Amino acid sequence: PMDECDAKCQTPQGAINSSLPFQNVHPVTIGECPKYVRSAKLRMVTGLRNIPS
Amino acid sequence: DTICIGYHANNSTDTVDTVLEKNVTVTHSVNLLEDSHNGKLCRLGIAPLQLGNCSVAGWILGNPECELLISRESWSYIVEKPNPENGTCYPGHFADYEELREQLSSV
Amino acid sequence: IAGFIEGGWTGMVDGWYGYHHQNEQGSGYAADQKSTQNAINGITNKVNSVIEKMNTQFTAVGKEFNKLERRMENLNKKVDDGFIDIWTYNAELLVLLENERTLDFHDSNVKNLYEKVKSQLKNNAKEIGNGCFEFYHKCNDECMESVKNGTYDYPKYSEESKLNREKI
Amino acid sequence: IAGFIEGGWTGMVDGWYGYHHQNEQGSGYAADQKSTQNAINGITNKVNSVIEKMNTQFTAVGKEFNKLERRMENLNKKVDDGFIDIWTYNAELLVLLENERTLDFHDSNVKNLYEKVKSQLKNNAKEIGNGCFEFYHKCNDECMESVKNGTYDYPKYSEESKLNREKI
Amino acid sequence: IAGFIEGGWTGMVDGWYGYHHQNEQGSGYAADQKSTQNAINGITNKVNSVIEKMNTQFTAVGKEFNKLERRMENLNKKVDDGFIDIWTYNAELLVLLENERTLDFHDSNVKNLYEKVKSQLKNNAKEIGNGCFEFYHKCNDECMESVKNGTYDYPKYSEESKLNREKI
Amino acid sequence: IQMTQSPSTLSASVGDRVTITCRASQSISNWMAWYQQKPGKAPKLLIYKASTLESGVPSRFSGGGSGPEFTLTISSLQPDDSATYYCQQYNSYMYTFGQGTKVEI
Amino acid sequence: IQMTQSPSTLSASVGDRVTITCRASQSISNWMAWYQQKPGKAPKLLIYKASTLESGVPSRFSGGGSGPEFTLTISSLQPDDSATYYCQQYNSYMYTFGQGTKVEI
Amino acid sequence: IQMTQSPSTLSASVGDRVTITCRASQSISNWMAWYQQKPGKAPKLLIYKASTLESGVPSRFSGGGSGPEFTLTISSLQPDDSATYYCQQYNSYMYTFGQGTKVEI
Amino acid sequence: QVQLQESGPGLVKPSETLSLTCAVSGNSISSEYYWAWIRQPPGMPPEWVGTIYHTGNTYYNPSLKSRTTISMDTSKNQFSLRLRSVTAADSAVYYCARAGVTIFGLTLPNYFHHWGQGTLVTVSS
Amino acid sequence: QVQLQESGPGLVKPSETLSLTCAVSGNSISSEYYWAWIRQPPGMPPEWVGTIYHTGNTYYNPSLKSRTTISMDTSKNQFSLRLRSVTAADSAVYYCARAGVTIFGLTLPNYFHHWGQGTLVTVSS
Ligand SMILES: *[C@@H]1O[C@H](CO)[C@@H](O)[C@H](O)[C@H]1NC(C)=O
Ligand SMILES: *[C@@H]1O[C@H](CO)[C@@H](O)[C@H](O)[C@H]1NC(C)=O
Ligand SMILES: *[C@@H]1O[C@H](CO)[C@@H](O)[C@H](O)[C@H]1NC(C)=O
Repeated sequence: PMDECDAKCQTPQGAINSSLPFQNVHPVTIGECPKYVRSAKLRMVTGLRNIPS
Repeated sequence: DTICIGYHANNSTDTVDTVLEKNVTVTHSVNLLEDSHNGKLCRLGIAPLQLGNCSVAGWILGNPECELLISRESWSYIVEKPNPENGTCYPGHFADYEELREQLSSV
Repeated sequence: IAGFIEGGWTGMVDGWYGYHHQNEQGSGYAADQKSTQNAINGITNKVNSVIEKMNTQFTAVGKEFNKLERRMENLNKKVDDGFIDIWTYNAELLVLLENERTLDFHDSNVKNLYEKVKSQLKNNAKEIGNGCFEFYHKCNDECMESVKNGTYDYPKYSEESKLNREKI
Repeated sequence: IAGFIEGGWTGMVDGWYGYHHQNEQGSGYAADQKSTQNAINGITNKVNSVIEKMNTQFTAVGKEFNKLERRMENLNKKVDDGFIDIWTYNAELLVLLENERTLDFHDSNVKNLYEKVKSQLKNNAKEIGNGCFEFYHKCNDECMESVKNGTYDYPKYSEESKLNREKI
Repeated sequence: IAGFIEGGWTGMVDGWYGYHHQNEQGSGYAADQKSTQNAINGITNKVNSVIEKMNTQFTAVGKEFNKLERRMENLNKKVDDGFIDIWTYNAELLVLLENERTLDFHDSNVKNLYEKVKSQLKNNAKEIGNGCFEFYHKCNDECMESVKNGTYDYPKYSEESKLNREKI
Repeated sequence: IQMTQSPSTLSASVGDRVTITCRASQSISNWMAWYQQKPGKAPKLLIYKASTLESGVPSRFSGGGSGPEFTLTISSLQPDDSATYYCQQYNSYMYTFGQGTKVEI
Repeated sequence: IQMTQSPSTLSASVGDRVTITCRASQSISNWMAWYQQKPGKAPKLLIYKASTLESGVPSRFSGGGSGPEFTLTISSLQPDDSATYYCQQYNSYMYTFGQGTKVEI
Repeated sequence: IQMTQSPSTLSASVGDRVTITCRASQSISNWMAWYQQKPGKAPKLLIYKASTLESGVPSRFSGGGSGPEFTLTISSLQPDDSATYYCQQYNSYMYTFGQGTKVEI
Repeated sequence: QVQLQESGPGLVKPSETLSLTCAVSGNSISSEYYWAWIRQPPGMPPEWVGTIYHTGNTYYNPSLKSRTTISMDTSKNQFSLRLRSVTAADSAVYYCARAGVTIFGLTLPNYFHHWGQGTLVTVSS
Repeated sequence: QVQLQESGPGLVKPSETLSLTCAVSGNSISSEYYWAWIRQPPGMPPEWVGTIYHTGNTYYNPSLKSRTTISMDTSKNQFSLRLRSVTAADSAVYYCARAGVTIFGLTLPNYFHHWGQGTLVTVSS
C-alpha cells in the first residue's frame, strides 16, 4: 500500500533506511540506495574480544 | 599491593569473522548490511504514480475503466500491478512500449 | 589481547581498558579514561569513514527489453552481475581485513598501556606474568592514583622498594 | 624476521618456528608446535577467504554486433575494459598488501615466541643478541622440555642461577 | 611516534630517524643512515606500486544517443556512475588505510631503532623516559660513533659502568 | 582541575550569532558538555562529547573545539534562550562545572 | 596425556547416523586423527587435522570439534563399517592413541 | 671503507656495450654514484642512488646492482665518451671515491 | 522514559544528618546506569556530590567524601543520600540525575543526561 | 605409490634382542618423509614405538626409549628396529609406517598416512 512516508531509496517490497553502505533486500531498487551484495551478514567489530572468566 | 592491567568483557555472544579466524566472540559489533524494509511505498521526494488495476498502456491511452486516476500531476516513479488486468482493452501491439515506459517513469 | 593477559574483566564497566588495584584500603576496578576515549574516537572515525564514503546518485537499476533485444538484456545483466560481484567481494574482504585491524588495534592499546605502566615502575615493582605488578613498597590510594594518572614519582619510593627487593 | 634473529634454520624440518638447545646431553632442532599450527590455521583461513569469497554466476562475456551498431560495441568494450582494469588493480594491490601482512604476521609470531620464552627466564638466563639465551644453571632435557612446553619453574633454579649471576 | 618520544626534531635535517649525543666534546644531531634509506626505499616502492599498477587502454567514455534511445542512455549512465562510485570509494578507502599503514611503518622504524640501541647498552646506560639513555661511563666521540654504527663493545665499558651503577 | 568560561555576562539581540568559550586546566579529554539552566529549573544537557547533540535539542546549538579550548555557538538566537550556560567535564572520577554565562536579549 | 573415547562398544542398523566422541587431556592442538582398523589388517587413516578427509576415503565419514572434544560422524552406515575406530593425537614428540570403538550392524 | 673499480683501462669501438663494476667494502647502502670526468674539467654526476639518472644525462648510461656490487652500463657508445668514470659512495659522514676507468675508442 | 523524583525534609537543623531519597520509574537502578546527586547553592554553579553504579560502586566528591554516603535499595528503585554535619553552607537545591551514555556497547559515566526536579534544603532554626 | 614391507623373526626367545626391518619402494627414506614403528598387542590399542627422520633424527616412545633403537640404511631403502630385553608382553603385531604430511611446503609428523602389513612377533619357547 502507498503511504505518505518519506524515504531515499525504494525496493519493490518496501523502502530502505539508506544509512548503511550495503543491502541485500533486493537487486532492483530505485533512488539513491545502498549497494546490493550477495552476503548474509557483514558485521564489523567495534568492541574487543569477549573472553569472560 | 598489586595493580593489574586488563580489558573489558561483558555477557554478549556476538560473533564476527576476521581473516585469520572465524566465529570470534566480540564485545560489540555493527551491522553494515541492511536486510529489512518497512513494507510500504514511501515518497521519493514526491509521491509515486499509483495506477492500481491499470498499466501504463491503459493509463496513457485513457482506459474507460481507469478514469479515476487521471488527475495526478508530476510524480517520482510509477507503481504498477504485477499483472495489470486492465491494459489495452482493444487488442493490439504498442510500438516502442518499453521505451515509453522509460520516458514516463518520472516527469 | 589473549597472550600474557589471558582473561577479560566483567566487573569493569567504565571503559575498555583499565586497572585493578589490591591495597590495604580496598580493591577496585578503575578505568584508564584517556586510552578508552582515544580508542572510541578511533573506532568512531573508522566506522564513519567506512559508512559515509559511499556517496550514491539517483539511479534505477531496472530496465525492460522486448524479445528482439536480448543482446541488450544480456549486456545489462552482465553489467549488474559484475557490479554485484565486485561489491560483494570488496565488502567481504574489507570487513575481514578491518576486523583483523580493529582487533590488532585493541591489542596494541592494551600492550601500550602495559608498557606505559611498566616504564614508571622501573624496579619498584616486579612483573608477575598474568599482566600484573607487585610493588616492593606500600602503594596507598594516592600512590595508585598517581600510577594510573601518569605522574608516579620513582625517587620517592626508590629506596623503600630497593631495600625490599634486596631483602628477597 | 630479519632483525635481531638474522638467520633462518635449514635443519629444523618440523615446523615454521621452534627452538635449538645446546646441552651436555646433546643438541637438537625442536619445534614449537602450538605456534606453527596456529600459523598454519591462520594462513589456511587467509587463503581460503581470498579464494572462496569469489562467487560467480554463469555468464558469457562475448557479444557480436553488426556494422551499424558500433556505439553498442564500444559500450560493451568499455564495460569489459573497465571490469578488467578494476579487477587487475584490485588483485595486484591486494596481493601486495596481503604479502606484507603475512610477512608481518610471521615476524610477530617469531617475536611473540621470543618474548614468551624471555618472560619465563626472568634472570636465570642472559640474552646473547642473536636470539639466544645462556642459562646460569644446568638445564637438562627435563628443564629444556619444560621451557619449550611453557611450565618452566623459576623458583626451582632461582638461587642456583643467582649465585652464577653474581659470580661474574 | 607520539608515545614515549613525544617530540620531533627540527635541527636534524639529514634523515628521518637519527640520534642526538651530549658529550664533553660537543652536541650534535646525527642521523641513522641505514634506517632512513630503508624507509625511503620502502616509501618509494609503495608510491610506485600505487601509481604504476594502473594500466589503462585507449578509451572514449562519451557516447551520444538520440531521443528514442533513452534505455541505452540510462544504461551507459549507470555504467559510468557505477565505475565512478567504485573508483571513488576504493581510492578514498585505500588512501586512508595506506596513510595509517605508513604512519605505523614510521612508528615501527623509530621503535626498532630504539630497541636496537637499547640492546647494545644492556646495563651500561639507564633509560630516562623521553627516549634517551644516560651512560654510566664516559662515551667519547669514538664510543658514540660505535653506538650509532652498531659495533658497541659492552665488555670494554662493562666494569667502568658497573661501578658507577652500583655507586648510586 | 580549573575550568574558566567566558564571557561571564552577555547581552545580544535576536538573530545574533553568539559564542561562549570554555577552557580546561588539563587536556586529558577532548570532550566537554554544555548545560542550559533556566531560572527555577534543573539544567538540561545540550552538547556532550564536545560535539554531539542531545536528543530533543534545537539544531542551532553547536559545539566545537578540542584539547584545552571548546566553544558553544548559537546561530539564530531566540527569545527563550535567556538562561545560564554551563560547561562541564568529567576527567578521572570528578565532574567539574564551569561558571555560567548569562544570556539576555 | 590421557585420551578417552566413547562409547566403547556400539551396535547400529544400516542407515543410522553414528557419532563417536574423543576427549584429550591437554588442548594444545586443535587437531585429531581417526583410524579404521578391520580385524587382521593395519589401520587406515580417515580424518586428519580434526577435519581433513584422507584421499580415497568415502565422503560419509566426517570429523569435527576442537579444543578438548572432537567427534567422528558417519551419516549413511554400510555393512562394511564393522571395524574398530581409533582417535589419535600427536602433541609434542609423542603419539597417543585412544581406545577403540567397535561398531556392529 | 675500500672501493674497488674494475677494469682500470678500457678500449672499445663505437657501438660497443661496455660495463664497469664497482665493489664496496661495507654494504650499509644500496646506493652508489657515477661521475664522468673529461680531461681538464670537473666531474659530472650521471647516476645516483645506484639507479637514478641525473637530469640532462643521455639515456644510454644506466646503473644497476645493490649490496656489495654495482654496475654502470653504456649501450650505444659515442666518440665523446672518452673520459674517466668514478664510482662514489657516502656511508656515514664520509664520501669515498673509487679509482677511475679510462674509456677509449 | 526515565522519571526521577526526590523527597526529603526541606528544613534541617545544623550539625545533624541530612537524608534525601530519589525514586526512579521507567528504569532499573541495580541493572544498567549510574545515579548521582548534584547540588547547587543559590547563585552558584552546580556541584557534583556523588554517584552510585548499578554494581553498587560509590564515588564521592573529594571535598564532601567524608560526610557523604550514597545507598541503594535493591528491592524498589530508590537511592538515598546521607550528608552529615550540615552547616548553613549546605542550604542549596539538590538534584538526582542519571549518568551514563552507551556507545559501542560501553556505558560511560561522563555526563548527566536526565535530571530530577530539585528539592531546596534550607539549614535554619 | 609408496609400498612398505616388514621382515623379521616371528618367534623370539625371552631376554634376547629383537630385530625387524622395513623396506620401502616408491620413495626415498633418506630424502623426504619420516618413518615409524607402531606395535599393537592382541586386543589393545596401537602404540607408537619410534620414528626416524629423513635427516637421521630418531625419537622414541618414552616407555620404550631405553631398549629401542631405530636405524637407517642410506644405501637401499631400509629402516630397522632393534628392541632389546624382550618379555612375553612384547608379543604383538608390528607395523612400519610413513609419517608426514606436506602443507604450505612444510612437512608435519602428526599422523601415519601409509602403513605396512604387520608381522606378528610371538615371545615363547
Ligand atoms: C594528574 O595528571 C594531570 C594531567 O597532567 C596533572 O596535571 C596532575 O598534576 C596530576 N594529578 C594527580 C593528583 O596525580
Ligand atoms: C606440559 O604442558 C602441558 C599443557 O598445559 C601441561 O599439562 C603439562 O603438565 C606439561 N608437562 C610437562 C612434562 O612439561
Ligand atoms: C662500522 O660498521 C661497519 C659496518 O659493519 C664495520 O665494518 C666497521 O668496522 C665499523 N667501524 C667503526 C669505526 O665503528
